[PDB]
Amino acid sequence: GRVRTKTVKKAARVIIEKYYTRLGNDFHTNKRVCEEIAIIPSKKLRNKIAGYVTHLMKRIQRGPVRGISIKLQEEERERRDNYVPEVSALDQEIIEVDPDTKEMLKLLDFGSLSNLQVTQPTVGMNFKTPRG
Amino acid sequence: MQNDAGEFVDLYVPRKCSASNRIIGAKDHASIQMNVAEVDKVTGRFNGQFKTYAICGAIRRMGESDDSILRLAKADGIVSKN
Amino acid sequence: GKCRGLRTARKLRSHRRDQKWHDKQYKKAHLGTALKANPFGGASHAKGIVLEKVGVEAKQPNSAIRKCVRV
Amino acid sequence: RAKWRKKRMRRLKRKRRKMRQRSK
Amino acid sequence: TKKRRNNGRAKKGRGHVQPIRCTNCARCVPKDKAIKKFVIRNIVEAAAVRDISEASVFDAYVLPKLYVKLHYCVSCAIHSKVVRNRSREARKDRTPPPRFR
Amino acid sequence: VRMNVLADALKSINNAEKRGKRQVLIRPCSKVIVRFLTVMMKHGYIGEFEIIDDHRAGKIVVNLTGRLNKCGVISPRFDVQLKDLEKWQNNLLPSRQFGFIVLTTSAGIMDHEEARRKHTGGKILGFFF
Amino acid sequence: EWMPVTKLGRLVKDMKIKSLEEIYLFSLPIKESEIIDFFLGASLKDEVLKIMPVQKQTRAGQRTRFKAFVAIGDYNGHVGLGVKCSKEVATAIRGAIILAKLSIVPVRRGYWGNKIGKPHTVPCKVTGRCGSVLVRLIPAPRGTGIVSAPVPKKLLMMAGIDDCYTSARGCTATLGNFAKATFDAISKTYSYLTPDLWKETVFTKSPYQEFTDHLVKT
Amino acid sequence: SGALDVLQMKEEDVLKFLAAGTHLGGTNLDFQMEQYIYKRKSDGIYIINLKRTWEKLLLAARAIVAIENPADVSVISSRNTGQRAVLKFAAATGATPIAGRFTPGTFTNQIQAAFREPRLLVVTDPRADHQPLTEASYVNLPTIALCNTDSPLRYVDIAIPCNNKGAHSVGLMWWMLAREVLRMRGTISREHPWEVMPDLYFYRDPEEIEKEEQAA
RNA sequence: UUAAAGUUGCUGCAGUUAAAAAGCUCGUAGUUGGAUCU
RNA sequence: CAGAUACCGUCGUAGUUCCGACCAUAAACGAUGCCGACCGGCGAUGCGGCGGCGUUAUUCCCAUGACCCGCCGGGCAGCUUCCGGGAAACCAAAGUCUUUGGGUUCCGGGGGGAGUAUGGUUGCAAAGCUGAAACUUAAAGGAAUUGACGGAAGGGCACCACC
Ligand SMILES: [Zn+2]
Repeated sequence: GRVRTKTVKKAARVIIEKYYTRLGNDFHTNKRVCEEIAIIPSKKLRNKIAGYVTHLMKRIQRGPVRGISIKLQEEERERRDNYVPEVSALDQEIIEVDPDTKEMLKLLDFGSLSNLQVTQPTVGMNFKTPRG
Repeated sequence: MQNDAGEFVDLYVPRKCSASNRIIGAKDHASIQMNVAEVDKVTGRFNGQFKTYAICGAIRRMGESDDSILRLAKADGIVSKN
Repeated sequence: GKCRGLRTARKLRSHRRDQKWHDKQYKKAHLGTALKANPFGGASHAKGIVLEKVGVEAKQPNSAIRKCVRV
Repeated sequence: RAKWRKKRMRRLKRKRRKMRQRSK
Repeated sequence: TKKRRNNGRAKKGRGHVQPIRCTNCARCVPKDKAIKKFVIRNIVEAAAVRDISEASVFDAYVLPKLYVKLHYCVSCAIHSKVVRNRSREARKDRTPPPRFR
Repeated sequence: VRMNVLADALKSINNAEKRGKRQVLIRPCSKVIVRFLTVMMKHGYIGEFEIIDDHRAGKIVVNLTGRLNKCGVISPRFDVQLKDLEKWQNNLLPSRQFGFIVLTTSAGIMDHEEARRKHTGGKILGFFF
Repeated sequence: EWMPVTKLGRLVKDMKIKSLEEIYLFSLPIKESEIIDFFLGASLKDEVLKIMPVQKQTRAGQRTRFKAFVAIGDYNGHVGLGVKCSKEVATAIRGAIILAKLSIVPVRRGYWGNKIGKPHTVPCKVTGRCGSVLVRLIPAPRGTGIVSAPVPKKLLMMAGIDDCYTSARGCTATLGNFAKATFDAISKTYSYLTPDLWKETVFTKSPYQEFTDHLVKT
Repeated sequence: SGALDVLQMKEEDVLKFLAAGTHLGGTNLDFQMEQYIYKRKSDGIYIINLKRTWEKLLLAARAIVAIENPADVSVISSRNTGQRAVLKFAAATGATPIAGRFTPGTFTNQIQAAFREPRLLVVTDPRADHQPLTEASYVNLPTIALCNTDSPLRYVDIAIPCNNKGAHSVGLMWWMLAREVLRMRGTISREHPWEVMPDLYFYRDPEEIEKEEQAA
């Protein structure tokens, strides 16, 4: 069965982590890249490591990978994460509130707020699951 | 503590918890020295002053560290009545 | 638990000696059967006459014959 | 086992109660 | 060393329970201890359903179901593997097995 | 039933102490209990307390400082000679530096020390430290 | 050479913390042995209380290792106690020296009577309690020396407690429990609230909040 | 608040709260939390008393402020509803975040690369992440938290009684904390409404990413 | 024979599983008993 | 079955059942005496009470009942927790114990010998209650820990296992 070693995956992880700019989606490209970048004995080791660099990068383009934190990708997430719609979702001309909420507000002398709409209390009381 | 001559013979003077008055252990690692900042009453900005509190490990596990902190603040006036 | 009252005293004393009879040692000493069965009669030593010479096999884990006398 | 040697003890005791009778 | 807090039986706050006869065994066991398994199934089983369904004089005749209450002495259950032993912590969980998918 | 009110009281305040609480409701109450808590209070081991009066038996509500480690009663009340006091306080008390045996005496209810002054003996109540 | 991996350590190596008591004041965990070693000193010596071999059973046979009990005192200020397991005896020993150097407690000392000179004994009678072993230290009149079994006597000696009346009930044979219990006793001495400490505490700036600026630099 | 008219809560904020629904907790109530509770309405939902909430916010604020170097404040969110919120909060405040998995033994272990010794600890939920708190037990960290009507107060120091369940409530609470600590530091102002919108501190979900990316 | 023995325990032990709480309740002596009166 | 006066099976006495007189023993077990005080929560339940929108017993008024939401006092229990214990298993009592004293009854003193001998006593009888010693012996024992094993329950691999 074909499965990658600790050495394979860890090495490919650290390599991709540091040199990510230099890598590309071609096997041979990153092969000749890894013959330079790091120091590896023999061949099969090298080829395998590079192969997982390739595979790992094919997975990178889809989205975030659990094992590596590349850089600027904290800044790129700072970009993506930063967003806002023209108006806040917190802004509504009418918000509905229960009579008791209006009471707790009336204690805080906010019972004069304009945006409020008092909504009718539900007549049945069942909040609970029927045990059994 | 003090001998007949009035000297203080001791290694150090331990600190008592603010809430429950218990002595805080030399090694009690659940212990808390908390610092609460003092505002300037006119502005709302930072003074450079603070009131400090101490809570031992015991009350932390009971979780009543919270309530103690609170009525401590009330007693110091850093929390409004009600 | 134990009875701690002031006027309780006799209860304590009585019961104490009565549990005291359940100590193997004290029983042996103050009963007097022990003294009676003793071949010595409580003496430290006893003079005797030699009837015969007897070999005695040692207990299990170690092997020897102990040289003994029937007196 | 306990139950059985209790039983055996009662057998033996009955037998001793027979072998020594108040007539002896 | 006490094994179960409840001593294997459901008995609490009462002195003695009515004894019952094992389904499989005939071995006498008190009702509280007795492993009870209720069985609701069909009189005729899987294939003979589609078989007999065709031989009927009635249309849309629903097959009767057999209902049987079962009592097993502790032994018999572990034999039939109706009940199997579990780990010290996992024992504590009296929530019934997930036959509901 | 309930006997030796004092005992239960002291158990209560000590238990509420170990837990680390501020206030106690100890019920019911007696003059004895009251003076007791008073003697404790003057040394500061406890604090100030308020007697709620009821038409049966009073309830005492007590304020606390953490300074009280152990508070206890000795039942039965033992008759204690002036000679004997030493052995007692060497037995009950943590150190010769602090802690008090409370005895009821003909003079009144007080510390072992105060009674060493007044040159009196009496019956023993309890202790604290 | 010693490289500080913690803020406390760096604060120590840079001479920003004058005494050890600044640490005990705030009950900071001490994660390094070179703090304790830097602070004191030649004043430190240590005892090998016991080496007990222990066996684990495997399909192979009995695989054996060693528990070293080490008691390291500074006569008059502090004690420490540590236990280490290892396959090799030496390693277990020095490892346990690190272990006991990590756990060091100051010992509060009282007067038996009228207060004159320097404290010779425990402040009041205290109870260390470990695993069916109950060790009880009581103050003793000046000069009576330490009355006890050898093992807690070692501790109390290095603790700089000159005189104590010791009672010990339990199964006292097992060494670990004995040592750890009497140790518990001399730990609890600064946990006992006497009328002396009834004064309200004036707080101080914590070593982290005071030197935080010098910590940012390194 | 020092009961001062400065820090006293304005109506607008109350509107933000009433919008994000932070005043609505679960059906379960801890006997520690009853202090902050207002009253239970029908349908079993406990209603949170908001003035008390605000005061706790300010207390926690002064608490954060009092630390000199801002990096000594650690801010941790286990679950997803808080990730981004924690990120932005730390970004503005200059504190050290941990988002996602909090690696156990972070605080207590000198050899790890994760090791740090924060002066204060701020946490999204007590129920979800117990780990950091139980560490604070070992290292002497004071602890700030957001409690629902049901949370254990064990090893929490100053608690903030809000709704930590819904995304909006969480985002808003974080943002408000940021606003408060910042207006406290002397930076920004008590006058100008803050530039940064509370909406930035919300939680995405993949559905909204898809909606707004496929709207463009 | 005394201490060690807090292994006769009043100070001071124990009685779920190690030795051990009577099957259960009633009951005379015995022991013990709430506040409260300068 | 080597052997089964045993497990399996067919037959089947005393007994199992009722009434009237004896017997007084069980792993009669929560293996945890009884009265009392204090000490964290949380949902459930049984019984009585108190209060509360809303459903229902058909359409409106009060009773009353069924659900539903709470509060109070007893109960059987449960779950939870660095309350504290504890040799540990575990225990909100087995907690409030060298910081040792709320009241009281019963009761244990290494293991065997032995719950035997004897006397006394109760019974129609089987037995019950009270109950030794001579001698013997370095352990017997309790929790938990790694092993190894099981004719236990699970998985797992191999053409020196099979298909
Ligand atoms: Zn069966």
